[PDB]
Amino acid sequence: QKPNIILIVADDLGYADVGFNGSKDIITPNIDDLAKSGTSFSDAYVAHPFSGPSRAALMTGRYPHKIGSQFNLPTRGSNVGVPTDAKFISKLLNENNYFTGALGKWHMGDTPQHHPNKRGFDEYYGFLGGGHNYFPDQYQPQYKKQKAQGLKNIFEYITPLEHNGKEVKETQYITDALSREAVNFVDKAVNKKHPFFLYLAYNAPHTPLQAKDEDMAMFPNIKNKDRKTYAGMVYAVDRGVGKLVEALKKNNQYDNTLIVFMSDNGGKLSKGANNFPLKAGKGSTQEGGFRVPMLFHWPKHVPAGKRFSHPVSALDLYPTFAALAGAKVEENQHLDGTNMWPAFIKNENPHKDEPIYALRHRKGYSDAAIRMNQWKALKVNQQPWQLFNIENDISEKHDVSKSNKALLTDMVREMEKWSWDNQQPSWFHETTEGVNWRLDAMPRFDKTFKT
Amino acid sequence: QKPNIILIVADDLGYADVGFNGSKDIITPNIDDLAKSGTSFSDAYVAHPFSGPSRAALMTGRYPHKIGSQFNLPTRGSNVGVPTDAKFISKLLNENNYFTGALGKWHMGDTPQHHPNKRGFDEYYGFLGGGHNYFPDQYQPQYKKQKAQGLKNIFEYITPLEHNGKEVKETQYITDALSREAVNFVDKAVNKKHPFFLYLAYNAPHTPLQAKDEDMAMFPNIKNKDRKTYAGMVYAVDRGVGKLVEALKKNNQYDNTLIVFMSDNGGKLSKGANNFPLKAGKGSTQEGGFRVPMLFHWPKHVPAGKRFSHPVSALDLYPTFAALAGAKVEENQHLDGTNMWPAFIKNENPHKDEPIYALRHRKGYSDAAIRMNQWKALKVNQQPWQLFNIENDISEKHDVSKSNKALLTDMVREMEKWSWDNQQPSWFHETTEGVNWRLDAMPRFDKTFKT
Amino acid sequence: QKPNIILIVADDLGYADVGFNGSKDIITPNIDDLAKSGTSFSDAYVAHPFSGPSRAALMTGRYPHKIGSQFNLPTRGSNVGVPTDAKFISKLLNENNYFTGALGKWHMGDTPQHHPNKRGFDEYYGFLGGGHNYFPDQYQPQYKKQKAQGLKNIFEYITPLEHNGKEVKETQYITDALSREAVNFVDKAVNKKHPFFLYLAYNAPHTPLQAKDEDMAMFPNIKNKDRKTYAGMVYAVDRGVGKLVEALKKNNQYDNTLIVFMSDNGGKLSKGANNFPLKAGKGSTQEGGFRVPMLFHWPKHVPAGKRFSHPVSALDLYPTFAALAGAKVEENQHLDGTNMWPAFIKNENPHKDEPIYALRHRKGYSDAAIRMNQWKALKVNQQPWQLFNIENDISEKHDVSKSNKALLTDMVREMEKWSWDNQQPSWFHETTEGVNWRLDAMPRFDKTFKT
Ligand SMILES: O=S(=O)(O)O[C@@H]1[C@H](O)[C@@H](O)[C@H](O[C@@H]2[C@@H]3OC[C@H]2O[C@H](O[C@@H]2[C@@H](O)[C@H](O[C@@H]4[C@@H]5OC[C@H]4O[C@H](O[C@@H]4[C@@H](O)[C@H](O)O[C@H](CO)[C@@H]4OS(=O)(=O)O)[C@@H]5O)O[C@H](CO)[C@@H]2OS(=O)(=O)O)[C@@H]3O)O[C@@H]1CO
Ligand SMILES: O=S(=O)(O)O[C@@H]1[C@H](O)[C@@H](O)[C@H](O[C@@H]2[C@@H]3OC[C@H]2O[C@H](O[C@@H]2[C@@H](O)[C@H](O[C@@H]4[C@@H]5OC[C@H]4O[C@H](O[C@@H]4[C@@H](O)[C@H](O)O[C@H](CO)[C@@H]4OS(=O)(=O)O)[C@@H]5O)O[C@H](CO)[C@@H]2OS(=O)(=O)O)[C@@H]3O)O[C@@H]1CO
Ligand SMILES: O=S(=O)(O)O[C@@H]1[C@H](O)[C@@H](O)[C@H](O[C@@H]2[C@@H]3OC[C@H]2O[C@H](O[C@@H]2[C@@H](O)[C@H](O[C@@H]4[C@@H]5OC[C@H]4O[C@H](O)[C@@H]5O)O[C@H](CO)[C@@H]2OS(=O)(=O)O)[C@@H]3O)O[C@@H]1CO
Ligand SMILES: NC(=[NH2+])NCCC[C@H](N)C(=O)O
Ligand SMILES: [Ca+2]
Ligand SMILES: [Ca+2]
Ligand SMILES: [Ca+2]
Ligand SMILES: [Cl-]
Repeated sequence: QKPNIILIVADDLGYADVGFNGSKDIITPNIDDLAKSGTSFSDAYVAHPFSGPSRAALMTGRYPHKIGSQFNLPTRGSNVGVPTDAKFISKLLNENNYFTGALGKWHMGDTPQHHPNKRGFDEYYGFLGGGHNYFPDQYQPQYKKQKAQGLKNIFEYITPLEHNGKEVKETQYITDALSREAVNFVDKAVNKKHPFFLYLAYNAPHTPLQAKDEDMAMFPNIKNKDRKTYAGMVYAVDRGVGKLVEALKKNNQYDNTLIVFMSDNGGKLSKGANNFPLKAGKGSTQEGGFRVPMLFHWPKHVPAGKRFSHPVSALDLYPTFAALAGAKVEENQHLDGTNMWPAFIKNENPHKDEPIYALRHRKGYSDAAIRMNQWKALKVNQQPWQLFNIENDISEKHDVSKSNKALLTDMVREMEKWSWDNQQPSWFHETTEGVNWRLDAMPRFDKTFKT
Repeated sequence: QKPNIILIVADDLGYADVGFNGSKDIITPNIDDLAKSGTSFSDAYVAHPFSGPSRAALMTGRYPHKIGSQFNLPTRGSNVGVPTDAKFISKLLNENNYFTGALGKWHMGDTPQHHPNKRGFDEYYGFLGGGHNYFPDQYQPQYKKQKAQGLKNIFEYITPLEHNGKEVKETQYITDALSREAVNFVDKAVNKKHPFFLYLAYNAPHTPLQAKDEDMAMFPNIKNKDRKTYAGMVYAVDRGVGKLVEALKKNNQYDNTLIVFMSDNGGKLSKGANNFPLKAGKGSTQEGGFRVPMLFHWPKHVPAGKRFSHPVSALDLYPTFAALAGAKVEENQHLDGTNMWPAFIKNENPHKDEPIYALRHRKGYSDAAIRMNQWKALKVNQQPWQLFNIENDISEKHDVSKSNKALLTDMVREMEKWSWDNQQPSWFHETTEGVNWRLDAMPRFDKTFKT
Repeated sequence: QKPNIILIVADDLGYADVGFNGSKDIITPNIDDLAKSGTSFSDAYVAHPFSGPSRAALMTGRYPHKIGSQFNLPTRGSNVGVPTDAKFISKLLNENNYFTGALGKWHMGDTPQHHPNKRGFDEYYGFLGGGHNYFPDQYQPQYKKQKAQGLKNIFEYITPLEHNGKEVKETQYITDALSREAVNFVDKAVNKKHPFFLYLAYNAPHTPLQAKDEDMAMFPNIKNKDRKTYAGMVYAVDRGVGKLVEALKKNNQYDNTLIVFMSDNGGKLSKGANNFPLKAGKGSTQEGGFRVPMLFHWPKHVPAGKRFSHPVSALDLYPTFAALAGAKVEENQHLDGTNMWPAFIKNENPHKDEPIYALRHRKGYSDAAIRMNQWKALKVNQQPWQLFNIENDISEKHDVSKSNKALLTDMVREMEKWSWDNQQPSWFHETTEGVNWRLDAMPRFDKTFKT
C-alpha cells in the first residue's frame, strides 16, 4: 500500500531552466517525462529565498524563522545546526517503517547530533556543507596539499565526500556520483520489504560553474560561456534522473513511488540561471527568489499531463508526505504547511484565503513577501509595501497598492502578527553579519511592517 | 472538606472606587457585603502595575519578569503567550479534582496551547484579548462589516465572544453577560460533586467607558461625564457580584467558598478612576499603580468585619489557594509568593522582613518599587531612589531617604540581586517598543539600581 | 579497585609560587613531596583566566562559554548559577558509588538548586561566594554588627561558613579550617566502604592578603610585605596538604588515591604572586593568566619523579576522572576535554593537533588564546593576532606571525568556527558589565577573529 517517496532538490535551479517550466535552450528530457506523465506546479514556493533556511523548512515543515534557522550556517564551519527537537520528515518516516536515504548536499549541521544519520536517514552519501567542487581530479589534490601542510580549516568545497560518516574517494563528476548512489540506494531498497524515502540533494547547478565537456557539447547553440556551462550542469542532473528512473523501473518501484522534483530557491542570474518570467533571482523576495519549478509524479495518483495553478509551499511536503505514508503528526510539532493532497485532488487552492510568507534579512532591514490567492505583497529595498495581482502580472510590474489600501495593510498586519514567535537567529553565515544584527537592534520590524 | 474558590478581578478598578475601600460617590452594596462579612486588605499589591503581566503573575504565582511576560501582548495579535511550562493555578487545582472555570478577559495568549482550555479551565466564556467593547448592538455590526470585506486582522475589542473555542452571539451588556455565565458556571458545579475554581475576569471598568443608562441613573449627583459613566460600569460589576452570591446561596455553595475580589492594577485617573489616598495610578510604581482593593470572604474561616493591615501580594494567591485545596506545590515551580494563610490567621505580616517588588519598563529606563514592613522604596521618572514610611505617609509625600541611607541602599541592592534571573521579554505590546528595547540595550539596570 | 580522587585547587596561585614549579623563595615541602613522587605538568591550562568560569569548567568538563558562565557571578549576590543540566563530575561520581565532598570556595551559585549538596557532593564545608576573610576574630564581629542592624545584602567575605546548609562558627584561620575538614572528610570516608571524591577549594592565596605570623616567620629573607604575607598564605596551604597526606596514610587511602593539585588561574602580580617565566598574570590570555601549576600523584599509576611536557587542559579532568572511576560519560554532555590517561601513560600529547582555548571578555572586545602543539596564538589589547613558538619562547617575546601567516589564520578561523555554540552570558559580575555588553553588541567577534 504505502508509497515510496523521492524528493529531488536541485540547488539554485532557475525558474526557466527545465523544459517543463519553459526552457527554450536547456533541454531536460527525463525531467520533462516526469512532468509530462505527472503534474507540474506553476505557483510553487520555497520557505526562504536561499539554501540553508529553505532546506531546514523542507525537512522540519516549519518556517526557518520559527526555529532560529533564518540564515545559512557559518561558511567556514561551526558546531551548530537545525534544532534537534524539530523532527525531520525523514525521522518521522523512519519511525513509520521507511528505509531512508539522503544524498549530496546537507547544509543543516555537521556535528554528530545534526548529521543525516542522526536526523532519520539510514543512508547518507554526500558532503555536509553548502556546496562542493564537481571534479575529484581538481579538488582531491588541493585537499591533499592543504591537509599535508597541517591546515585544519579546509574549505568545505574540497573536503572528501562521506558515506555514513566514513570518508570516501570519489572518482566521478559529483552529479554523476550522486545519481549513481541514488541507483544504489533504490537497489538496496528492493531487499528491505518496507517502503523508502530518498532525499536527493544535487548541488547542481550551484556554483562553481563546472560541467563535463560531453554535456556542454549538447548545447552548441548556447554561445554565452556561463550559460553553456550551466546548461551542461542541468543536463547532468537530467541524465541522473533518467538513470534513477531506469533503476526504479527495473526494480518495479516506479509505479508506487511519489517523485517530487524542485529547486531549493531561485536561480542566480549572474551565475548562468534564467528565472523568466519572474523578476530578480536567488535571495530576493521578488518571485524570482522563492518561486521555483516543481513537479509531482506518481502514476494513477498524481494526474498525468496537468499543471496545478494554485499556491503550494515547500512546507506542505512534510504533512503531505506524512499523510500519504500513514505517519501521524503531532500538534506540538507546530507544522507551518498543510497536507495539500485533498485540495490538490479537487484542483482547489490548498492555501485558500491563507498567506505564504518569505522574510529575508538584510543589513539593518528585512525584505518580505506575502502570497495569498491572487495577491502578492512585496517589501523590498526599503521601498513602501507594493501589491501585485500575481495571476495577471507575474513579473511584478504593476503595483496596485494605491487601489487596495485596506487589503494590503491587512496582509502586512497579519504578517506582523505571525512574526512574534520568530526566534532570534541561532547563528549567521558570517561573524560580521551577527555583529551587525546586534548593532542594528534587529529585527527592525518597525520598518518591515510599517504601513 | 475542600473549599470552592472564586477569584474576581476587575480591570483598572481605582483604589477608592468600591465602598469598602473608601468610595464616597460610587456605591457597591453587594461587594461591600462580602467585605463586611469578610476581611478587606489595606496593603494588597499586584505584581505589575498593568494588566497582562499582573494576570500572568496571578495565574503562575511568579513575577512576570521571571517568565518573560513583563509586557502586554502585541495589541494586534500574536502567536505568543505566557509560557506553557509555568503551571497555572487553574491547572494545578484541576489536577487536584477541581471543576474549573474562566470568564471574561484573558490577555495571556490566544493560540491553542495558550487558550484557557489548555491552561486548566474546563469552562471558558469570554474574549481572549486586552479588553472589549461592552454593547453587542455596537460591536457585532462592525465585526460583520469587516469580516464580509475579507479582513483577517480585526481589532480584538469587536470580535465575537467564545465558549470553549466556539464563537457565540452575545446579546447582553458584557458585564451582565459575564455575571450570567458566572451563575451558569456555579449552577453547573452543583452536579459535579467536586469543589470548583472560578476565575471571573471583568473588563469593567477598563476603557472604552461604556455604561448602561440604568446604572448611570443611580448616580445623579456625579456631574462629571466620565466619572458617571465609570460609576455606572462599577455598579454593573456590583450587580453581577450580587447575582453570583444569590446563586451561591441558592446552591448552598456560599458558606464553603473562598471569594477573592480585587483589581488587576490601579485606576486610570484620566478615564474616570479615583485612587485616593494613593499617588498616581495605572502603570505607576507609586502606590496608585499596583496597590489595589482586595477582600477575602469565607464564613468561619476568614474573620468577619476585619481589615488586614499587613502587605499581601497577588503572588500569594497561588500557594495560598493551593494549600487550602490540598494541592501540592513543587520547589521547581519557583513560586515567588507565599502561603499567606498561617500569618493571616495570626494577624501577622506574611511578608515579615521580605520585599514585595514592582518593576515597570519604560523607554530606555525602568521604574521600580520595593515594599518591606513599614518601608516603600521608589524609583520613578529617572529621579534618585526615594524612601517613605508608607504606614504614616501613604500618599508618598515625605522622602526620608536622606536619614535612612544604609537601609535604602540595602533594599535597592537586594532588588538588584533579585533582578539577575529576570528573563529578556519574550514579546512587547508594540513592534516599536521591542525595537527601542534592543536599541536602548535594555534593561538599563545600571540606572535602575544606582545608589 | 576504583581509586579515590582528590582535586585540590588553590585560588590565584602564581606559576612560580610552589617549589616543584620553580619557586626559589616560597617553600612548599609537602606539595613538593607529591610532585617528587608523582608527575608535574609544565603545560597545564585552565579553561578561563579567572575563578568562576574556570571552576565551572573543572566541574562540568565544558568551556564556560558553552554554558553561559563566561563571567564571575554578580559580586553582591544573585539567584543564578552554573546551569543545573550540566552534570558536575561530583554528581557523576556520586551516581557511580563515590562518597563526595567539597570544601572551601564554591563560586558556582548559592541558590538551593546550585548548592554543592544539589550538585553531587554529600558533604560541603565552606563559603559559597568568590572568597572570604581569613580570620574569624576579624569577620565574625563585622557580620554580627551588620546582621543586628537588619542588613540583608551582607558582603559574602564576612558571612558565616556552613556545613551542608547549616551555619557554623569557625574558630581557625580559614586555610587551617579547610585542611582540618579535609582530614575529617577522609576519616569519615574510611567507614563508607566505597571510594571517595574530595574537591578541596582553598581560597589561599587569593585576596585579602592575610597570613598567620607563624607562617610569615618562615620567610625572614622575603622583605616585601605583600610577598611575605603571600608566602605565608601558600605555606599554610602546604601545611594543610601535609596534614591531609598524614590522614590518608593513617587511613591506608594514600596509595589508592589520585591527588591532583593545581591553581584555578594565574597569579595576580599586584597581590604578591610570581608567574615566572610567564608573561602577565590573572585574567590575561598571555600564558600567565591561564597556564597553571599542576601535579598528579597516584603511586604505581602516575610515574614518580617525572615532568609531563605536553598540553593538558583542566577540561580533561572530568572525562579522565570518569574513566578512572568506571563512570560512563554520555555524548550529549558535550564534554570539551579528553580522557588524557591513554596519551599520558605513553608520554604523548593528549591534545595532538587539537587546540586549547582561552577567551576572556573585556569592555567592547575580547582577548583570546589558542594553544596547539608548539604554537601559541594570542589576541590581546585589540592588537593584531600574534603567534609564538611557545616551546622555545615561553615568555611570548618573539611574534612569528609574519612568517607563519597561513597557520595563524587557520588557527583563528578554527577558533571562530568553535565560537558559534558559545551561549550569550547568563549573567555578569556587575550590572554595568551587562549593560556595556548589550550597548557594545557583544560579542564583537568581528574584531576578535579578524585576520
Ligand atoms: O555583510 S554579510 O551579511 O556578511 O554578507 C553579504 C550580505 O549582507 C548577506 O546578507 C548575503 O547573504 C547571502 C545569502 O546567504 C549568505 C550569502 O550567500 C548565500 O549564497 C551563497 C553563495 O553565494 C555561495 O557561492 C560561493 C561561490 O561559489 C561557491 C561558493 O564559494 C566560492 O568561493 C570560494 C573561495 O572563497 C575560496 O577561497 O576558494 C574556492 C576555490 O574553489 C572558492 O572559489 S570558486 O570555487 O573558484 O568559486 C564562490 O564565492 O555558496 C554558498 C553555499 O556554500 C551560498 O549558496 S547557498 O547555499 O545559499 O544556495 C546567499 O545568497 O551575502 C553577502 C556576501 O556574502
Ligand atoms: O510607544 S510604546 O513604547 O509602544 O509604548 C508607550 C510606552 O513606552 C509604554 O510604556 C506604554 O505602556 C502602556 C501600558 O502597557 C501597554 C501600554 O498601554 C497599556 O494600557 C492599555 C490601554 O491603554 C488600552 O486602552 C485602549 C484605549 O481604550 C481601549 C484600548 O484601545 C482603544 O482604542 C480603540 C481604537 O484603537 C480602535 O481603532 O477603535 C476602537 C473602537 O473605536 C477603540 O476605540 S475606543 O472607542 O476608544 O475604545 C483606546 O486607545 O487597553 C490595553 C488592553 O487592551 C491596555 O490596558 S491594560 O490591558 O494594560 O489594562 C498600559 O498602560 O504605552 C505607550 C504607548 O501607548
Ligand atoms: O565592572 S566592570 O567595569 O565591567 O569590570 C572591569 C572589567 O571590564 C572586567 O573585565 C574585570 O573583570 C574582573 C575579573 O572578573 C571580575 C573582575 O574581578 C575578578 O577578580 C576578582 C577579585 O579582584 C576580587 O578581589 C577583591 C579584592 O579582594 C577580595 C575582593 O574584594 C575586596 O574588596 C578586594 O577588592 O575577588 C573576586 C572574587 O571574590 C574576583 O576574584 S576571582 O579569582 O576572579 O574570583 C577578575 O579579575 O573587572 C574590571 C573592574 O573590576
Ligand atoms: N599504566 C601506567 N600507570 N603506566 C605508567 C607507569 C606505571 C609504573 N608502575 C610506574 O609507577 O612508573
Ligand atoms: Ca541554493
Ligand atoms: Ca488593567
Ligand atoms: Ca582565582
Ligand atoms: Cl563567549
